[PDB]
Amino acid sequence: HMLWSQAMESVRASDFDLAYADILGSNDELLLVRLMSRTGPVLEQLSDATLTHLMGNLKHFLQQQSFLECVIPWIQQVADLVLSNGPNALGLTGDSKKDLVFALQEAASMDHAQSWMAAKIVELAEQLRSAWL
Repeated sequence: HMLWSQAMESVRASDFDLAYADILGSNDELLLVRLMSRTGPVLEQLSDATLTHLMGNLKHFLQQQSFLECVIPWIQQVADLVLSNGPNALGLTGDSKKDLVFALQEAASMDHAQSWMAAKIVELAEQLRSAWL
């Protein structure tokens, strides 16, 4: 729990960027999902480098159908921020933008245990495609 305590210290200091950079830098999947569940979605409080690193993780979780109940509020925040602040709200690269939409599209066809999940994924895929593609 050493990394956990360190992350919680940064979280208490409202330094989400450092909590995420440290946890992401560890490549420990459990810690990342725990962190994500403990903090809000806090995409607005991350640097562009931290954000990019985190987005690769979210893309991977979509491709693997993992933790989607914990993950999908993060993609909701991507779409919320884009609607309210414009397409470059998160200043992601054009490739990351395209990859996230593609990963959402692919996740839409998976057999989800949650009856509402595929519809939520399709709605988000369509909002982000509209805003970016």
